[PDB]
Amino acid sequence: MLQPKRTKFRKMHKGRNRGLAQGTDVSFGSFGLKAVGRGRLTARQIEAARRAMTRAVKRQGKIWIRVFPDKPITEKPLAVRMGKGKGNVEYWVALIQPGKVLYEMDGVPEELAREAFKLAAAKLPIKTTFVTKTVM
Amino acid sequence: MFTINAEVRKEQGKGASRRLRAANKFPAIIYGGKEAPLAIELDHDKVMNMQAKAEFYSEVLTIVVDGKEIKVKAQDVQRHPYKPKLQHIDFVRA
Amino acid sequence: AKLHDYYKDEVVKKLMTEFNYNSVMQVPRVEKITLNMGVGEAIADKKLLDNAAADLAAISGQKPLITKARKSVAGFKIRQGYPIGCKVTLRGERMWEFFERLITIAVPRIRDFRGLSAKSFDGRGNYSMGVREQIIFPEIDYDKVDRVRGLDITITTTAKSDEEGRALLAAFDFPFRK
Amino acid sequence: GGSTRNGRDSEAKRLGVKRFGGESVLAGSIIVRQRGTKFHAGANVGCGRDHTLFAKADGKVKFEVKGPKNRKFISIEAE
Amino acid sequence: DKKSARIRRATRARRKLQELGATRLVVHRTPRHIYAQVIAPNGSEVLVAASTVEKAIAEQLKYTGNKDAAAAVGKAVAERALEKGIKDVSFDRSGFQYHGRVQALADAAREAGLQF
RNA sequence: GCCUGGCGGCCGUAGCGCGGUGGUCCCACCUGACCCCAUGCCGAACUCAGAAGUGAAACGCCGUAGCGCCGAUGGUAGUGUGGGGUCUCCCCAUGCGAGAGUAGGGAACUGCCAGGC
RNA sequence: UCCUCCUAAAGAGUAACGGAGGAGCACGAAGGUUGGCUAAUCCUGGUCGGACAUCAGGAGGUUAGUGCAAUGGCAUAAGCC
Repeated sequence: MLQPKRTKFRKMHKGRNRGLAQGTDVSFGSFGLKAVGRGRLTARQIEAARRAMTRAVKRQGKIWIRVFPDKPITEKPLAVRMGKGKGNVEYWVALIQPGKVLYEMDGVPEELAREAFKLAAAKLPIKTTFVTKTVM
Repeated sequence: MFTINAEVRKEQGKGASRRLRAANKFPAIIYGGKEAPLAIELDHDKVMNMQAKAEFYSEVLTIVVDGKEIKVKAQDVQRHPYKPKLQHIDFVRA
Repeated sequence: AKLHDYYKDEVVKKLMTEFNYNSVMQVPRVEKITLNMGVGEAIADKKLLDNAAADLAAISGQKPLITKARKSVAGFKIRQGYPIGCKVTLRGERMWEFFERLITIAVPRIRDFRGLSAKSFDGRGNYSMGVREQIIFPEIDYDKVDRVRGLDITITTTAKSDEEGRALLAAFDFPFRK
Repeated sequence: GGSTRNGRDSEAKRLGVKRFGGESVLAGSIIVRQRGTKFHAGANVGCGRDHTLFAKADGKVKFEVKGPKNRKFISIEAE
Repeated sequence: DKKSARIRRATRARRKLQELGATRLVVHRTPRHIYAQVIAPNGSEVLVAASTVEKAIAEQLKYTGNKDAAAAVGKAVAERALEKGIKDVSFDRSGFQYHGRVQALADAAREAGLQF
């Protein structure tokens, strides 16, 4: 899940990010979810939170991702012994900032915000907030 | 037809802007109309409660500043990156 | 040059004259026709090819070129130096002198254009004649001829639309479709 | 994957800066690759080989930013 | 238009002549007219000029594009430069071939006193 | 003043879309081709000799503020030096300050020579 | 041991089995210089040609070419003659 395909590179810097980005705006749907916290988000976290939200809408529509990691992180045991270069890929990671949209939807439920997005959202490393398309 | 009172700003730029953003007021401007660009300070939450109706952004409104009554129309806005709150707004003379 | 006289009088004189049109510098034109003849695969004889190529060059302003292949290696049992044609491209005075025997007497050997359904799509009225062999053009020493080489011949105009070439080329009795 | 060999020779970087001249030789900066970013104009020549801003006559450099589209010039004029 | 080889040839001269500095002869022709103009050593002023539109040489002609009139422009630009004391002028042919009317202009100018 | 050509300068205010417009003048098509000249073949190219045909293509100018392009004021991103903290961020002092957009600007300007009115 | 780029900081230097590739020659021609020229790619269309050997035209591009690393140059061609 959440992997880029046939990449030119795989070794990349971890480094640091300013954590501010840009003001919330939706693109693919009429409704979305904002992060409200800052830091990093893993592919296993994005899928675990998606797996809870798709049941919060039961079987309605499709929920579109607005975070896709495209950055791989490697892990290697201290049994080779060590110092013999980076190992295989273990997780894929994305950047999060308080205004960042995580997911978007338009085919939304009729009990929206009594279930899904405002409520029944789970497995997330931070608390989130529900957001609209806006006309002004 | 809204009517609001404003003051002409005493100081400008990042440091004065962050000094003006102290939860009581926020910055705005009035420009065009063959007259000078006027830098003003507006109430942070009373104007927020007034712009809750689309006529603020769609119909002519009145600003009183320096005891002088200006007729204006809405042009552009800036808001907080994860909150609905006003950071800076543009008006043009009607 | 009795055909060039007519080409400057009756041909395309009425083009757009049923419309709001007066321009004199927009009429379609021809000056050159693309030509090639089958040289075969023989290179060590020379004496039989040279004679028949000179009989074609005798009605053209050109002499036969040596030529080379474009594709030769891994597909055709040849290499880069292989001679593949001769051109002898026809232009100017000898084209309106060829058109003076074309359709007037150079008709009894070519196959009539039945079943034709050909079009043009580039704005220049490109059309190939598909005559496949040289037509024994009857100038002065052509009675001795009973064996002919393969031929490729194609015309193009100085024009803006293929619809202008459709007016011009109809003076040479080419049906476009039959 | 180790070592890596990386290289260690030259820096091929600017030397001739601001308003400059040359008493017996004017050379400016001696830089690789540059032939299409900034061009010589007047008594100065290059574009070999050479990598240099050599001058065939006496004069001083002022640098120009004006020119056709992407072109800018290392102009030399006598006093 | 139709001249993308002539501008390719001319651009070589513009470039190489700006590396040379000094003067240019700036020769041009059409099927109706012949022109030449000596650019001064600054590369940006005209010092002397001659053409088959100037009625001092172009009125006594039966055609303003003829080779004997290209030679008359060669004569005129040479004597005008000889009155201004100029030599070693660089022959700028503006992307043309060095033959015909451009070469007759050169042959006539060489004899009339221009160097070149 | 206006029209054009060359060298160009400046090089998008010089662009795009769409329309208008010139043959006195210049400019291109055009009208021909011995000779000097040219063709792995050719007056095709290069080149010469010119005025019957034309203002189309080509060349040059221009209306049009719709978009590009340039972009104030205000705010934003970032940031030099300093004090703290709730600490790779925030708050304060004091300076700098884009990128994008707005209003405004903008459908250039010009040196030398030459022809034309 | 030799060569180049990035990490490397709006000069350079600048560490990490940090990120990745090359060389220990070859061309008398692929050197010199003067003259002429310049791609790719697709579509259309036609014999001797088995499925495909032709090149002309349009659509269009400095998205072809160069002794090789990567960097950068190159049509004013160093590319093709």
